[PDB]
Amino acid sequence: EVQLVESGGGLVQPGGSLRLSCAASGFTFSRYWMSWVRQAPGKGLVWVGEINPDSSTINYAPSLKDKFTISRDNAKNTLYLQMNSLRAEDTAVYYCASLYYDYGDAMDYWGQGTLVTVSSASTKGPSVFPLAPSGTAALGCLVKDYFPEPVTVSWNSGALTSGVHTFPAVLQSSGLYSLSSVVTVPSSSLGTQTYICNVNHKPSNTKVDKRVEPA
Amino acid sequence: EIVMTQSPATLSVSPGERATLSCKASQSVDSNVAWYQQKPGQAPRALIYSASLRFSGIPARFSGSGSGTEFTLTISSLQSEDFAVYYCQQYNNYPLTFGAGTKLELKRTVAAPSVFIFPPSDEQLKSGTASVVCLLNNFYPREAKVQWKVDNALQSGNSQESVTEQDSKDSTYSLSSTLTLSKADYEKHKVYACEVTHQGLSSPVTKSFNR
Amino acid sequence: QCSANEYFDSLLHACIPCQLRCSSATPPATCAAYC
Ligand SMILES: [Cu+2]
Ligand SMILES: [Cu+2]
Repeated sequence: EVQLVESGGGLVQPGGSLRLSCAASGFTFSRYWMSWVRQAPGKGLVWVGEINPDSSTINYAPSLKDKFTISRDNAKNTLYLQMNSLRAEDTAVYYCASLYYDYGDAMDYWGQGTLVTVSSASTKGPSVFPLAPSGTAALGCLVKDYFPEPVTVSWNSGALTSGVHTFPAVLQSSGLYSLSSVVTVPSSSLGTQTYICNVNHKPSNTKVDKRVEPA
Repeated sequence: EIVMTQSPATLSVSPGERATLSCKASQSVDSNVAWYQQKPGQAPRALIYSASLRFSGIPARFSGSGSGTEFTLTISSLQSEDFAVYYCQQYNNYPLTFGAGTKLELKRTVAAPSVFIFPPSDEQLKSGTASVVCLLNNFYPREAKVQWKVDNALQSGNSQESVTEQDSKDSTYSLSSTLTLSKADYEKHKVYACEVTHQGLSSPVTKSFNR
Repeated sequence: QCSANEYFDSLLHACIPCQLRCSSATPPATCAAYC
């Protein structure tokens, strides 16, 4: 299985540095070109650079010139991206692709992508608040005030996915994110059934299982 | 750098029909334009590399063409799995510059929204904040107009709204507003409401609540 | 390097045959001798 697992990459303040790893296992990593590409939250793609098989010809991007150093350790079949003097305008998800033309067909393999958020705002975990119910009723579960992204909300640990609609996060005037997760349930299934929203935030390393029931 | 301009930014179309995108270039890049598809969450997926040459595993319905500065991508017949974003790229002059983006949506029969309004949690009040939520579920098309009215007083500039992507089954959207207010500014008023407007509704439907 | 029947695609960074571009209406310049 061609795989491009990308480790490293988290949160840093303006001016910091950061190294990213793109381990490749499943194809001849040492024989093809490798490239990096970033994509800011909810925005288009943005090329970065490529690198020759034997590191004999590196190509960066002007706007990011002198900012990102690219290297590759063919022995460990992995592609590195050294980041320097970052800024909140550098925040984006970083993929590591690879395009070649062997076997007479054009191929392409992209990694999972790891997020790098640049900002001085200190980490913070979300604050959970329940949305009360009221022939169909609807409850909810608010996730307000957290930074950085993302958070993963669930409902009954997976025993309730039909009708769930979890809206994307939104940056508030306080630089904080706040999303909401709501599920539509029968109006009668209330005093009988129990609904919980188990939230998770890996940055702050938090987890909140709030119960939702009417008054 | 070279500018690749993609039009239309959003194309509404139903399965079976065709789709013809456009990717205009700042300067002649010759037959050196690629095409990529990316879906929410997944990395990009290449489609065309030499303007018309497809990748492996790419169906034949995907057809690229164009040379010089005017490029296009035709999708002879749309399947469910083909409704996603489509970018273009040039590689005739470093840096490789991408396109703006053309996102397809699955066009479907209209459907009015289900409106709900949630007063602020009594635990949010202990913190010092107040957030009134108004929910619009299972509605198509995307265009909708949500308003707040604190005692018949149309609010403005203090309410954010975020929407979901098209459902895997319904192909329907879901919107949620958020009137954020202070503690006392909320406790000072009684009648909050959410006026929802949609072509699927005969008249603007509203649902209120006291404090 | 590539052959007289191949061109070098800078994206794939590899030699691509001209036979793939002969079905086109605007192949590269070097494929005129092939197609
Ligand atoms: Cu729903
Ligand atoms: Cu330029």
